[PDB]
Amino acid sequence: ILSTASVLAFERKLDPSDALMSAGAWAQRDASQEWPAVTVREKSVRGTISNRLKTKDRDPAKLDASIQSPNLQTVDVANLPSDADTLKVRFTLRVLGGAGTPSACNDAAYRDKLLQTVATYVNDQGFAELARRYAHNLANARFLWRNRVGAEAVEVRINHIRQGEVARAWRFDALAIGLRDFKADAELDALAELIASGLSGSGHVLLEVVAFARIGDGQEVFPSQELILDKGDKKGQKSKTLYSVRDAAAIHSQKIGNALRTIDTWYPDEDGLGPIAVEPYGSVTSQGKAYRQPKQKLDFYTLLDNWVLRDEAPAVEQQHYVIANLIRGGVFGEA
Amino acid sequence: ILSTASVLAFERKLDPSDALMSAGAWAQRDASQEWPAVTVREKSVRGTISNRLKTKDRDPAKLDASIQSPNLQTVDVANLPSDADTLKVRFTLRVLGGAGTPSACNDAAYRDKLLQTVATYVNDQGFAELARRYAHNLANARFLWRNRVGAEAVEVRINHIRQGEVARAWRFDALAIGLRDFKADAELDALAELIASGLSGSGHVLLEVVAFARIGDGQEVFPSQELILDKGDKKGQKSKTLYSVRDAAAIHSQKIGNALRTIDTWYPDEDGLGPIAVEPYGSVTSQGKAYRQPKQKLDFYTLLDNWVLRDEAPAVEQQHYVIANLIRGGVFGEA
Amino acid sequence: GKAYRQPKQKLDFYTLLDNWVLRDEAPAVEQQHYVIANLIRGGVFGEA
Amino acid sequence: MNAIHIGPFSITPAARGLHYGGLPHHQWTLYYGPREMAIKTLPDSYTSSEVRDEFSDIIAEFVIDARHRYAPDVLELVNSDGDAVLARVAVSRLPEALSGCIPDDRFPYWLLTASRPRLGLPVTLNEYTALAVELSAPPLAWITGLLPGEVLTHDAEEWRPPTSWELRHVVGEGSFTGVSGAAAAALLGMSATNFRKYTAGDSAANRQKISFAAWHYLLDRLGVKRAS
Amino acid sequence: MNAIHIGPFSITPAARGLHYGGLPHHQWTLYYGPREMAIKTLPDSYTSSEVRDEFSDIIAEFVIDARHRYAPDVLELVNSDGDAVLARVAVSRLPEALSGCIPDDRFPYWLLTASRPRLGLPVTLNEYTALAVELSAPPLAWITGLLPGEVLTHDAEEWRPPTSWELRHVVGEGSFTGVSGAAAAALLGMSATNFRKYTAGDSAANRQKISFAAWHYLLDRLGVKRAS
DNA sequence: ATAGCTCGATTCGAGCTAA
DNA sequence: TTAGCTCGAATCGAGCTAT
Repeated sequence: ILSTASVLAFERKLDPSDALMSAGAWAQRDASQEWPAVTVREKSVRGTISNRLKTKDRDPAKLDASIQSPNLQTVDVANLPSDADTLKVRFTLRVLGGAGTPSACNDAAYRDKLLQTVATYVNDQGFAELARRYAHNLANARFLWRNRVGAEAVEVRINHIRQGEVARAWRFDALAIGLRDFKADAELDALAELIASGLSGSGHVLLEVVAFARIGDGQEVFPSQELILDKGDKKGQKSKTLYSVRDAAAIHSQKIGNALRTIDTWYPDEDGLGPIAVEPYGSVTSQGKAYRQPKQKLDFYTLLDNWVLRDEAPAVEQQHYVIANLIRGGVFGEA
Repeated sequence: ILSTASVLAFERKLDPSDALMSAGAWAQRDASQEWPAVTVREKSVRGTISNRLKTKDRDPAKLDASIQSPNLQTVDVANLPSDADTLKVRFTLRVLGGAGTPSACNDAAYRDKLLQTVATYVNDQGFAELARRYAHNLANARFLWRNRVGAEAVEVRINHIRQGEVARAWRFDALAIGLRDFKADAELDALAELIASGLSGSGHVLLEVVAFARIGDGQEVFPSQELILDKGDKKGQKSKTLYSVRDAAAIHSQKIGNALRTIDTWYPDEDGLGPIAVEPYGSVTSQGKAYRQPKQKLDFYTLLDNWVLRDEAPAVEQQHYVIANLIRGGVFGEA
Repeated sequence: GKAYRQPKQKLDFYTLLDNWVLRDEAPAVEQQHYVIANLIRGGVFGEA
Repeated sequence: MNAIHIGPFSITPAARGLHYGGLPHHQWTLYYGPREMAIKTLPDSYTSSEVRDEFSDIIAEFVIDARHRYAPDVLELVNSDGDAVLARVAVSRLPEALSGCIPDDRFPYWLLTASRPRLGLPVTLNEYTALAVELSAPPLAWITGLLPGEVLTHDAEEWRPPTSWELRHVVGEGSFTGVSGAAAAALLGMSATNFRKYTAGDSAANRQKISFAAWHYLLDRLGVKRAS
Repeated sequence: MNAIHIGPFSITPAARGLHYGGLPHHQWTLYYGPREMAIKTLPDSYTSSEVRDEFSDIIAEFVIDARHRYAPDVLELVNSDGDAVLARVAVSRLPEALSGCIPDDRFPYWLLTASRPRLGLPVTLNEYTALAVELSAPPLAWITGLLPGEVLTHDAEEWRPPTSWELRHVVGEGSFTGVSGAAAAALLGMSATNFRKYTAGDSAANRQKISFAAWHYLLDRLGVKRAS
């Protein structure tokens, strides 16, 4: 009857590293190899009562008493130097290949059927649309999450590191290439073919991606935020902790991977939001909602079950979504 | 009637050490003795639910509430430095003699018959094919389990250590020697002869195995993982722990032994699925399938019983499998 | 150490925003200037 | 001696014994299906009751952790202020109209989740009564978290009959419901021998697989699913 | 011609005929089991779907009367005065602790009956929702008045399997629920060919009886009983 | 959707043992 | 209450039909 496998673990393609933040001045970014790193430091914040009150704390005496005892805490803060207006963020990306092959599979017949399904996809249309959209999210600085919202000029440089050396160099204007449209461009097409060769398994590709953002002198930059155990004293609370590896502000690799993953424009709801990350049940953390609900028969699992088990191939857009979710990887199958 | 003895404890031949894993740059890998160790650090991860729902969680409001309350974890993560692109993994291997001799037994007659059977095996065909296959799982960096999947270039260096100094050095291109075929090669033949002399008990063999791989600049490396006690909160859950010896990321010695143990290409299914580690009942945990089922007459216990008790010698491949199980050791015997 | 625009006199940011958006009761132009300034400063508005 | 079966659990002894002190001993290991839970070295002079009492605490903490892990999510009926809880209902699933909500004064009654980011909608007492009637959770709804989703589905084409081990979660005296097999057969209007044929071990020739309607009516009558 | 069977109804023709006017004519007799409701003389030129339409209004009146005379008892939730009805729920059985009551001020919520000698019980909202969940009535609970009390009982020793005619009340194209035999079989997770053996009549070869669990689960799924 | 069939396999009840 | 077991009888699924 060819039921689905209980264990369907997949390994991820498109492996990014931690993205390190350094700082410097515009028009000296061609010699940015020795730019000083952005350092996460401590500052003190004093806050008032600015949250909603539950109809019992709205008493004027209680509210004023809460004012007389403000919350004192220290926060991890990352800022550019006062003589530097450009933020440099550098990471390396490795594209593996072999997306349809699971890392663990209970059923051999289901494994073979899934391999035939993915091979039929690649033979019909290869990793060309998906790689083009991944190259688009590389060209624009979407991995530069909050450091791009107010940057005046953003430039992304992507190199192909073959034997430890730049075999091919790309330079992009990350603001001309927006965060909404997946258009066509010759350099975008070349990077798309490179990522396609990586995803197909034709050759080994390693991409060094460097983004420069002209934000301003001494302006705040935004690395990834860590978890606080919340055990110390209230005055030295450490309400905000920033991610660094060796005294250098950094962005988590999975955040970079999530920003590169933002290629899903095929979800049933409208195009007002634009692309979203290719996740099962189309989850967006900021909106707190799930596009591609399982009730709407457009999530990853129902589409994969219809495509593989019972040969109901969906539309080519949903096929792109399914293959991008297999590239994304995850612990599929019933636990 | 020569019944089977009630304890058959066997000591492990091919005893490896914990493989310590460190980082550096290619073409300085000859002077890699002072490379800094890869350290195990912690990062914070946030994600939404991407697993299959129980058909009870398919209600849209539950999914939206789970997205609005995402799970928070801190994980041990091992990375190369942002200035290093090569990972060096080093372990020492000991090849011991006296494979057929058990460490514990209840029956003098059974142990005499077993020793005679192993002796007539070694006389008819010594440890030549088995050591040939072992040399391969060392010449290909199969002990670099997930550190080999997308590595651009992998090489291994095996040094024969006699009186604490290198007696003979081997250098192999680990990507040239595949993970599937046991071909013939002169340096591989010499290493196989050395391992055969170690297994035969005719000499002391200690090998220093060093592997270098182009994972990438700052990319993630994969040491061995520990258990999670789950005795903490659900936000700082510590969902993943990695293995370290003295602050250097490391791989368990049993994982290395399994990696070198992957020589079984004689199971009744097709060998096009690849070699398997020699085990009783041919178990693969990732695939959840038992090759060499006891229902078929090709498992280790029935083969050992037929060969020894009633002199039903199997095919030379199946007796290679039996002697490989005797080399790997194990608590055999009934209870 | 005191709070002008108490929630009791219905001139705080939250009541004005709720009346303007939900009930469509637009406040005075000064009060909506204050509300938009509160939107400019940012915040973690919205309790459970 | 012999293996002790307590619902889904099994206490199997080691085949070979040992001597601790001057007295013979065997190691008794506790299982939950294939999951080994604990091992204890116990004297050979213990009876089955003492061996069971040795693992009763581990079984009890397993039961407590299973009740707290798979407890049904709770909906709360609040007033316009959103502070005072007027009624609490535990539901098997949430209403599909739940969105991010803070109660207003435009509506007197609001139904909200007990989860910290609260989801809700304005509700009347008639609508709240209807939702509580058609969404409530049975008192033993936590046992469904210990069962796979392919035995608890109402879709007959996606349904699989439960195994003997999955039956013993709810049918035995050492099970999580605490009813006997004869009581379970009386609930289904079935002979006790026919129902024992359902929970027969693998070392048996007469084994029967329970049907869709019988299994789901058993779950209804046991208070596990579809009982509100 | 042929005897038209519409669920529990059966329009059988007269064996002899007559000539009213000049056209051929036959006497068609509506039946509710062994009960005769109407005789209507009709031509032979009418099709079966037109005699069905001719007899449809009497069947509709019968269904209206059956739904009205077997409507479940309605409970009313009122304030501390008894004038305003905050919520009403139809129940299959009354609460155990009802006594003759007039609401007063010492309790804010009162659960009174809809019958004019109003029995009542002081409740809070949580206990009111518990009672509503426990005691609620399914939407098609009025069909239980047309069924014997020994086929609806939950006691297995006093339970009698429904006949084919009593089964046509709840399954069939012209049944009181309107669900087909295939849909009923899909609800029970069985084949339609086996359910047709349940609904088979006058064919003594291969006719089966429904079981306790299957019958009560079917009544659960159709919305007739056990849907509190 | 109604109405009914055959045929081999599975279930079912009421005896029984076994503890 | 657990844990089974025959033995004939009724039921179950999946093939076909008919109307």
